[PDB]
Amino acid sequence: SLLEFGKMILEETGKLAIPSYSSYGCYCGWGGKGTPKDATDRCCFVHDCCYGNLPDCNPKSDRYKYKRVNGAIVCEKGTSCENRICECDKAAAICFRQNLNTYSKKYMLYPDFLCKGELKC
Ligand SMILES: O=C(O)Cc1ccccc1Nc1c(Cl)cccc1Cl
Repeated sequence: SLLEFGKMILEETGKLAIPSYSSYGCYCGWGGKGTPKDATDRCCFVHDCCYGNLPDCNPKSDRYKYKRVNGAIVCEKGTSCENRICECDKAAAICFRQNLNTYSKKYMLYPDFLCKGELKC
């Protein structure tokens, strides 16, 4: 659930989901359209796509359980949705951590009209 994802984000990046990644680029936080502005934005695009593979699940609200083995993220067994949701978020966190070096504040609160074009998952 959104509640777990943000905590995962924070642990991973030292940054707070809101407002650091809640309105970043064209896909972080609301997704929809356009060309991902950068690596961080790309993580969100993939992440939206990931959630997209689970039409019959509820990513924002279904809670899952996970643990850290030394500093690794390990999703604990739950319902199938729960397991695939977790794998989706885990990927996004690692991705964020992997591009923190190019995170740019000029993409915070990015305006909608500056996101043109569809991109397929
Ligand atoms: O992919 C992301 O960076 C995050 C993301 C994607 C889809 C929907 C919500 C969020 N984030 C989000 C979070 Cl992480 C907390 C509170 C409110 C919102 Cl809208």
